[PDB]
Amino acid sequence: NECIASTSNALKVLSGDEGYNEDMVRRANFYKENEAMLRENIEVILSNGRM
Amino acid sequence: VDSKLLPKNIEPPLTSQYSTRHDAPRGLFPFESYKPSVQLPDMAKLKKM
Amino acid sequence: VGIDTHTATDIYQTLIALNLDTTVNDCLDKLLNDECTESTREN
Amino acid sequence: EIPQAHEIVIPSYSKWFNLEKIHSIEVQSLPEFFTNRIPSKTPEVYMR
Amino acid sequence: LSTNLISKISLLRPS
Amino acid sequence: GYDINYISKIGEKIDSNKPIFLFAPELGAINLHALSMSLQSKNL
Amino acid sequence: KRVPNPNFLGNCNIKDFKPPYI
Amino acid sequence: FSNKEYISRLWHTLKYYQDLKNTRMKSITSTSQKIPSASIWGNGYSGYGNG
Amino acid sequence: LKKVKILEQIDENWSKEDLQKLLKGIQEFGADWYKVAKNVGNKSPEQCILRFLQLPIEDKFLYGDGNGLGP
Amino acid sequence: MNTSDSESTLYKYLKESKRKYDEITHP
Repeated sequence: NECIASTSNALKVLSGDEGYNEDMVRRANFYKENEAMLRENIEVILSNGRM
Repeated sequence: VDSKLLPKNIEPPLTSQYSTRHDAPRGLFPFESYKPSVQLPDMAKLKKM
Repeated sequence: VGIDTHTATDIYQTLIALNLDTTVNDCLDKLLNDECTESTREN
Repeated sequence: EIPQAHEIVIPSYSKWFNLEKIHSIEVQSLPEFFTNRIPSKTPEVYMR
Repeated sequence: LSTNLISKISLLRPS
Repeated sequence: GYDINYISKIGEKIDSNKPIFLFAPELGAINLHALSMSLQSKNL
Repeated sequence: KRVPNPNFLGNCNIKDFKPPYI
Repeated sequence: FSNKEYISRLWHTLKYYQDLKNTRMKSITSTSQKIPSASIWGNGYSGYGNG
Repeated sequence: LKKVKILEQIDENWSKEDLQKLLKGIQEFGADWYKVAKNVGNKSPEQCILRFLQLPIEDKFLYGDGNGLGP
Repeated sequence: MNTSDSESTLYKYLKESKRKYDEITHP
């Protein structure tokens, strides 16, 4: 499992792509365990007027 | 004695419910491309075939 | 042998769209037909 | 009550400033209002 | 245009 | 399944032209007081 | 001829930036 | 999702960022000629307090 | 069928009527969160944006609950 | 793909209608 997870990740860096894992952030428990940073970032984007 | 007839402080009135904008620096927000598609994708051809 | 990951991902996108559209049209019919209850029409 | 007749801009690093609330930076910057040694310097006096 | 659908078209999208 | 020498050869140029952060000529008037007050802001 | 300052009600310099989906 | 599409995606990504760097250079040479153009990032501050 | 029962997210800070007014307001006005929180009432726009983010809409159509999806 | 209830009922309806069609067009 370390040979596969460090091969696709070895392709993502060499291709130049970046970002989160698409299949991790697609569910709803990600935005419930990261409840702290979203209340910061929503206020930061809304108060600056970009939301 | 009825309230608002009690003696109150002579002060500048409250500015609590005021709307403020923010001076954010240059590199704070990322550059954004790829406008997201709000509209749902249609699958008429797949279910037609 | 056993390598196709890619077609599996594409038909997984297709099947996810199929099941999502099935539930969407189910709730759409259950709200559009009033022969269905309001607890699955207005719901 | 007076309606808003001006444009109000505070810088982005002052996002934490909220009325009727005392932030930690206000405590670590002005500690004399929060060490209960002088009775004429209370956090109610600081908020006023 | 049928009145079974006119009551539901503005219901499904309020615009 | 790929020819990853060509993929990395193109991805080097992609990483070079990617907008990661500002360069030196496009920073504008750097204000030291704004930086010094933002470092004490305990934001991220 | 009056000229409004940037501290005028509705004449800020920080324009409202729009999100990409809008 | 094959190789011949995964490299054609990377050609239709590098050619975007080359035009983006052309825009970034033109918006630098505009302000160096004392013409206030906007950049990829927003304009930073206003006359309020900070310069 | 395997339908998404979206109105079962009725956790004590929110309510079923609040979620219904939230969905009807976002369908009314697209992503203008001040008008949306105005239509809902008694809640800040940040709570509306957060509860719109945390809705389990597509989780009942994905594969797993939380073995593994593999490659 | 899983199912749909009205799709399944209209499938058996159309299948029985087509069966009666091919059984009534022969004589």
